[PDB]
Amino acid sequence: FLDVEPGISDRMSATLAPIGNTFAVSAFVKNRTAVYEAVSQRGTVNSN
Amino acid sequence: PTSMKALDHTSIASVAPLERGSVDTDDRNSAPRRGANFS
Amino acid sequence: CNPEIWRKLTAYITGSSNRAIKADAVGKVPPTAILEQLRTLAPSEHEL
Amino acid sequence: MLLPVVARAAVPAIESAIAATPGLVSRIAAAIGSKVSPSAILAAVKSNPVVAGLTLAQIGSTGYDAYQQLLENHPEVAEMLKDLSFKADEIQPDFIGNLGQYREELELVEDAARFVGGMSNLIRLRQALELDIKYYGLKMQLNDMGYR
Amino acid sequence: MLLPVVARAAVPAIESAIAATPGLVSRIAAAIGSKVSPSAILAAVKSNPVVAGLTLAQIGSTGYDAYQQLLENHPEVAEMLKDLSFKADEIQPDFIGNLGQYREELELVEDAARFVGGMSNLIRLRQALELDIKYYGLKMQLNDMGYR
Amino acid sequence: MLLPVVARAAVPAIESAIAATPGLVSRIAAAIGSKVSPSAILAAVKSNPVVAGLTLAQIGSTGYDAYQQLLENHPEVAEMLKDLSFKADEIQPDFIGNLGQYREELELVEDAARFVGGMSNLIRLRQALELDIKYYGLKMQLNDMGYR
Repeated sequence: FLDVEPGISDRMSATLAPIGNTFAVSAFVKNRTAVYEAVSQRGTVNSN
Repeated sequence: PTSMKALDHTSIASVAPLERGSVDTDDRNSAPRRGANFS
Repeated sequence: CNPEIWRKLTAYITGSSNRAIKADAVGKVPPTAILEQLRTLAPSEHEL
Repeated sequence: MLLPVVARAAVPAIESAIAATPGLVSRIAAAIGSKVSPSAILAAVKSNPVVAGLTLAQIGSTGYDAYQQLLENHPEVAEMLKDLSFKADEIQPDFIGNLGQYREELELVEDAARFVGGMSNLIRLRQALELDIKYYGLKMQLNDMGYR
Repeated sequence: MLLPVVARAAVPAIESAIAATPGLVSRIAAAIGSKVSPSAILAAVKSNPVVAGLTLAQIGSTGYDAYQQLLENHPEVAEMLKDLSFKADEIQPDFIGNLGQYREELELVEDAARFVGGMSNLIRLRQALELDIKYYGLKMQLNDMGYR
Repeated sequence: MLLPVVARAAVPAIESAIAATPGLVSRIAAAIGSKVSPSAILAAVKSNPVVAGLTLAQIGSTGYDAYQQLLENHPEVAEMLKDLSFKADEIQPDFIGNLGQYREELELVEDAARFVGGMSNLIRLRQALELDIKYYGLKMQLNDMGYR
């Protein structure tokens, strides 16, 4: 048998509720591209 | 154990007081002042 | 009256030297920060 | 009474000093005001901690060790013991007037102190200036290499 | 007040150094700025920890032990004591320029470092290559047997 | 700074050894790169734990327990000291070299192996650095002509 233990789920899910907001994957890629823009400063053909 | 070391070495944004003073008073203890005698 | 000193610290606050910044990707820079650098750019003997 | 942890070290320490020379036995008998017999004072030491301390003040050679350890396990006597044992420090005739001349001077330091910061800083800053010039060059050069 | 735990070790340590040679007694009297009499400085040591430290700097032979133990029980003086006791390290005339030549070189290491990983890794990887060839054979053979 | 707890462990250890024989000056200068004098090397120990750990392992009569004490008291130096001290075990004629001695080494390879790639890749990379410099220039020139 495996016992489900309510409220531990609800402490954990109380924690991850804010987490799931700010770590969404859609927000990483807007972070990356913004880096690749600042970093290059130069024609693409070069640098391989 | 978690290491908080790196986060420990920091500087605070400096600023200059308009009227300088009160500097060496950071740590001192004046021991109490007595009352007058009574009659 | 000096044209650079207004570029250099808008490079810092906006983060972007040579290119436009989108509307979403807008970071946050604390006020005491930009002060720290303006100290080096336009130095003075009066902090006020 | 006296705590054992102390007494263990204390008793033989005193007894050793007694066996070293008799001249101390008469002294402690006078100060503590106890019977001159070495067996008597040794009976008193065990009885009161305050008494135990005054004895260890009379003999500082071998005895200083236990005394401190007595002081640890008994913060109580620490105040009382400090009072009963006291000697006026002989003052030099010149001293107080000799201090009068530094009034002008110390007030000068504290003007410099407040400006810089805590006294610790000023002692540092003073060294930084007194420091050899090359070092200013050295530090400039590491910054030239892009080190910070 | 000097803490007893320290003082227990500290006092006889100093007293021993005094009894060893008189020449130190005059020195510490100068540095601490205390009455030249051996009884005087010993009265000062007990009074202030900062003073106790400067004495133990003057005598490092036998005294280094207590000093560290003083440093433990008093993190407070640690800052202040470090400042009062200082000596400018004599710099070699060649040094700063001699360092200027390594600018080219260190920047080369840090290019190799970042690639590999932390500096610790690169020191390892360097050894792995410098390592004798047979070992590569050895490891291959254990994998031939099935060992991983 | 060097922890005071381990300080009282290391300093008498290294000093007693230095005074035991002058020959130990060869170890300090070889790895650590400390100055020639016995006094300056002592200051290096006090300054840095990594430096200290390489002082403890090098002088081995009294040192081991002291060295292990340093380890725990300042655990960051673990990865550094264990690595910066490595001695190649040469070769065993017999098949069963095993982990007896070679344990530390066959571990070392795998880290290097893991990073680069399959075990083959490293041995390849091993050779590429062993190749005469010229071959690099060759590959570059045959690239220059537009061959790849």
